[PDB]
Amino acid sequence: AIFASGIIMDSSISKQALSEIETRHSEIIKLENSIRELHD
Amino acid sequence: IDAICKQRGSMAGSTGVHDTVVNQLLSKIDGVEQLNNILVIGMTNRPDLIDEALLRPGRLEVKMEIGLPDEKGRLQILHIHTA
Amino acid sequence: RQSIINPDWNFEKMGIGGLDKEFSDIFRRAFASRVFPPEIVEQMGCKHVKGILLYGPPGCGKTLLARQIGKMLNAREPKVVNGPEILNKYVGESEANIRKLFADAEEEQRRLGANSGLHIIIFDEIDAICKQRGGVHDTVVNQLLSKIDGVEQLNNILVIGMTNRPDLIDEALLRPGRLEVKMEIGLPDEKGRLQILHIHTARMRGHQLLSADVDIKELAVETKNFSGAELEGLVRAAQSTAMNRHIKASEKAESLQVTRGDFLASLENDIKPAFGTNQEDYASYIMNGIIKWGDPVTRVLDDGELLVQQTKNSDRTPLVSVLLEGPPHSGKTALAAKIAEESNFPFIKICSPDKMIGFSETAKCQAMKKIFDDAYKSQLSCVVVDDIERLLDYVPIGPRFSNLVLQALLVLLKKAPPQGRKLLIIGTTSRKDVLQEMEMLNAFSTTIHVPNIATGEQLLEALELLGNFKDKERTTIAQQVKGKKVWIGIKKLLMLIEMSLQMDPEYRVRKFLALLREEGASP
Amino acid sequence: RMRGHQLLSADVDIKELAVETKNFSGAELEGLVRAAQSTAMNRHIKASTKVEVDMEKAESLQVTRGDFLASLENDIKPAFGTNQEDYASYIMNGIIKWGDPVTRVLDDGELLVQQTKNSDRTPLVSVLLEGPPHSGKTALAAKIAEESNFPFIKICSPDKMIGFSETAKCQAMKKIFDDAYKSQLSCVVVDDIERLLDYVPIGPRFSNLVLQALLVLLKKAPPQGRKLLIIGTTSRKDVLQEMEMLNAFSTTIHVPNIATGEQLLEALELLGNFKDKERTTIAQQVKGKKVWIGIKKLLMLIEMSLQMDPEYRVRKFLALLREEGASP
Amino acid sequence: QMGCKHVKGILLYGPPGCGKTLLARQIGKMLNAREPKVVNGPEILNKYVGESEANIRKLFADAEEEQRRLGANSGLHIIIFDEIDAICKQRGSMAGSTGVHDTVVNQLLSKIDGVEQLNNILVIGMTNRPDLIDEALLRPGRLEVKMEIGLPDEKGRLQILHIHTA
Ligand SMILES: Nc1ncnc2c1ncn2[C@@H]1O[C@H](COP(=O)(O)OP(=O)(O)OP(=O)(O)O)[C@@H](O)[C@H]1O
Ligand SMILES: Nc1ncnc2c1ncn2[C@@H]1O[C@H](COP(=O)(O)OP(=O)(O)OP(=O)(O)O)[C@@H](O)[C@H]1O
Ligand SMILES: Nc1ncnc2c1ncn2[C@@H]1O[C@H](COP(=O)(O)OP(=O)(O)OP(=O)(O)O)[C@@H](O)[C@H]1O
Ligand SMILES: Nc1ncnc2c1ncn2[C@@H]1O[C@H](COP(=O)(O)OP(=O)(O)O)[C@@H](O)[C@H]1O
Repeated sequence: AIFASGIIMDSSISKQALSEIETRHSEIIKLENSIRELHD
Repeated sequence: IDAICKQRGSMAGSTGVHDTVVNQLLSKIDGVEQLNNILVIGMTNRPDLIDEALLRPGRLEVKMEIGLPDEKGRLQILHIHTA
Repeated sequence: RQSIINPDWNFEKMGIGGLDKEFSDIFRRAFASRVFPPEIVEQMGCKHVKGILLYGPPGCGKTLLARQIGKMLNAREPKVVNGPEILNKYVGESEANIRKLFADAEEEQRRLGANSGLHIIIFDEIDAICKQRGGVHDTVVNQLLSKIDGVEQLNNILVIGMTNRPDLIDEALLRPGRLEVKMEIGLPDEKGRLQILHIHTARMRGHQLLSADVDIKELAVETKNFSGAELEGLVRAAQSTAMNRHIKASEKAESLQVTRGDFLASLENDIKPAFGTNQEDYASYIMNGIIKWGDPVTRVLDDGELLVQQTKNSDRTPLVSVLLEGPPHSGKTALAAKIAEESNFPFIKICSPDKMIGFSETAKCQAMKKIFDDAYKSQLSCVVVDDIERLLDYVPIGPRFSNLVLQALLVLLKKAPPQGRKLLIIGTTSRKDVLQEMEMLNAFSTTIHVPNIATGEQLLEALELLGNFKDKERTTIAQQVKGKKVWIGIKKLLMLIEMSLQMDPEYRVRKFLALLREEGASP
Repeated sequence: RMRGHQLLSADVDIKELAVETKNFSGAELEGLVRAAQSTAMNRHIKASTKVEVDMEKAESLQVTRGDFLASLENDIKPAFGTNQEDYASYIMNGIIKWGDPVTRVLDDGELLVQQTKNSDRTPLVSVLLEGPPHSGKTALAAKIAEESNFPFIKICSPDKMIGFSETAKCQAMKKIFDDAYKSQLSCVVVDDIERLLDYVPIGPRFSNLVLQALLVLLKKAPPQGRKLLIIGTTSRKDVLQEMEMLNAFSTTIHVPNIATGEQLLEALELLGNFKDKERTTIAQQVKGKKVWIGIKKLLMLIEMSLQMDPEYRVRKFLALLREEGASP
Repeated sequence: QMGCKHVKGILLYGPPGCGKTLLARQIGKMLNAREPKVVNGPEILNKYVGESEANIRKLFADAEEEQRRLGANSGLHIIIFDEIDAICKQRGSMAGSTGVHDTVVNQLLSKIDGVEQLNNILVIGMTNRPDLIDEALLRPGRLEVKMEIGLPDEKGRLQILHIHTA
């Protein structure tokens, strides 16, 4: 009966997937405003 | 209470969780902070398996042994169960 | 609904011979109710069989039969469990693997009901998982038992089991409603050999590659107690020999042919049956032939064949025994081996204590039991036992010996073989009195005595037959030996002659006489 | 259900089958019925070419008692019942009446069997059969067991315990005796007791654990409402008496050897081997003497002598008989 | 046209250090075979349940996948074992007296010749105690050729010196 159960350590939360995701989107606002003005 | 509390350093499986659990229970029941509004009641069937460090005075003092009734005990149980 | 049996299936193409009765019984018991018009079967309200078990000695056509049965039915492709490939380490994995096999059958049964198709499951080496109950092998057997027949019913499954040791298999798994159709596959008799050779030499004949001088009847009659695998091995070796000869001889194709010589060479040199006669043992135990130096040899030889013919012909005595005893260095093992060889039986074995150097009692017992079990699966046999006192480990101090081995030998000397078969056990020893004291001479049916050289004339005749000394020297010894008697064994005489022969060319006789005088003892 | 649609013949009696099958578990009856139905159905199918079903005789399909008998004899084999193979392997050469002692032994066995069925104060009785070697005392025990007619009959012999350690033998005996306690009647035969202990004159030596387990198992009454019979065979009686083992047994029966010329001549005539002309000489030789030989030894001697030439059998047989002699 | 299957393995038994592995490598290099998979006997054994069988099974996946993909037009593969006798021993017969390494033998027997047929494999075994090998692993279906390599005679020593000094 040699056997042993196992314990788990989740990683689905990365504290480094919040920096780039937020910084990336913060720059498209100016482009969207500029294109809206251009279309008007 | 005998399923989760046992003499630490005895399991041959994933003891890495049982020892932590028993240590946490010992620390919380009576640690650095003094509590005066907590009451703990425990049942079991194997008195000699409980961890020795958990049965010292201050943590679990009152110990009771319940046995088979005697003749008057039976003459009272039957009367209670037929009112 | 399409029938279960493929419309293009036929027995002649199955390529299996020598198992007509077993296949007929299997068809009668298992698939008989799956071919009758369903409307009739519905009225009877009867459930189909749910398992089949096949067992027997290695190499006789088990896996082949299971594969043919699997590919005969028009059911979906069968599953395969190659040995114990369902084991695992984490707590709760073997049971999941076992349960995952029956999922599709249950799903199909739930979806369709009484119109579901057939499913097939093939187990290989079942005895490595399903062992008798009473945490490494007792939580797979329970899962299998519950799944095979549990609270919910199934009628679209078929389990085929295979094993070499049917005894170790659990008992609760061999009852009606479970794997109950048990069959045994055994060495094939002559008709089976002819059928197998015809099957295995069919394609080549169609292309006119077989020579005209080879007769399959002679090959069938000559090979005794072969198993199908051995016949296939024989044919392949002959073909390879012929091809190698052709290539090494010299584009040169279209002339290649298989001749009787190749078959004879392959049979003589390449194939060695497991339940047949081996000449290496006889060569090793008879290292100097046999020389007729007197009447006793002829008497023993004329007594042995009488017992052989008694065991071969009678019917009320399926078991016979005999014990050869005499003074040490008298040549008992050689005579026993010669008697066994002259029997012409199809299964001869010799059990000696020189293959068990350092073995414990519980290993000698196992070896003897295995030898006897092997001898019990042939229509004729002959087992020789030599140096009984060395098997028992007897020493005058004490006395000391092994009780377990003695009890096993005593029990094995009275257990008759299955009905219809025969056996013959020959035994030797050099210490009769000790055997009598242990109360062992009462189990043997007869005893024989081999005497030592007791007269000068026999010694002179033996010397003549050996051909070592010349007429002048022969007379020289005769002048001194004919005046009295001698007592020396044949092996000791050979040893003394060899020792004497190493002296100077002229002083051999004097040293030989001195050695004979020194060795001479009181009759 | 089968009889509902007139699928059962009119020459099958259920009560006869019920009486015939003794101690049949529930699943075995279903197995027998299924096997009989399959065998009956198989009569209309031929498996040698492209499978074709004869759809013309399907209206005359019926189940006959012969099918049931064949399935019972061949297919279904019970586990808590009795099988005829053991009695065919222990009574190989049958039983013949060569004198008075056989009838007396059979009568005593039958008398003992009646008591353990019509008695309430002794629900456990055991007997011991003993005699000289080669006297044929196992065949008589097997015949008594067969004639007992009890539902559950078992034979425990050392032939199946080769190489086993004392612990294995004890746990086999315990298992057998425990299985024997689940019936209203049972007979158990112990064979060659002096070989279940590993006895050897030298020392002497033997297994103490097996002897103790056997001495403790002869005084244990079964559960209330059940009966049991234990028979035992042994060829060395004094040895058993020495270890104080004859107290547990309730009685004893003696099996003698042939001790007269007339008995030997009657046995020879019953066997039917020698002609009358040879019988004249053999009688003229034997009558004026006495003999002491067991039946098995006589059979073996006759078989060994039969292999000689036509005009040498009698002389060699007489020589062998004289060499073996009597040695009372 | 003849329709004859090829041999499925060979066995070489003899004194250690006399040139058995070299011959095994050369035989593979002579038949235009792929890289041979060498496996050491004693290293297969493990203490956990169901680990030796996995190691034994891991050596046949490539052959099976290649056979399935390319059918009968696949090449050839070779597997070489070392001290095979240390993982194959006679199996017990009495109930309750089995060994500790019977599952490995059963798995090997099943893989070598099972329900599914492989015709793109070859097995070479090397051992020193050929009398301890199981009996079911020497029938004409598996390891049907046995050879003995002995200590070399004068000619052998001379040729060896030539080869190693040329
Ligand atoms: N009656 C037969 N007719 C034709 N071939 C046969 C027959 N019996 C055996 N064989 C040969 O048997 C070989 C396959 O052997 P099989 O798979 O039956 O062995 P086995 O009994 O399972 O062996 P083991 O149990 O030792 O693994 C095939 O080459 C087949 O030719
Ligand atoms: N006619 C013969 N009878 C017996 N042995 C013979 C005869 N002629 C030659 N020999 C030689 O006698 C040798 C005796 O060997 P064997 O092992 O049979 O002797 P043994 O006396 O029975 O054995 P042990 O030495 O164990 O008591 C045999 O090797 C055989 O070569
Ligand atoms: N009237 C008879 N009495 C006894 N045996 C008989 C009789 N008629 C025939 N036989 C045969 O005698 C054979 C003797 O075999 P059995 O094993 O009973 O002998 P045993 O002398 O009791 O045994 P053992 O040799 O172990 O001392 C039986 O197989 C039986 O077939
Ligand atoms: N016949 C041979 N020809 C050339 N070298 C040989 C021969 N036999 C052994 N050797 C040498 O012996 C050494 C060991 O060979 P190897 O096969 O590894 O031994 P082992 O059988 O122990 O594995 C190698 O250097 C090899 O070249």
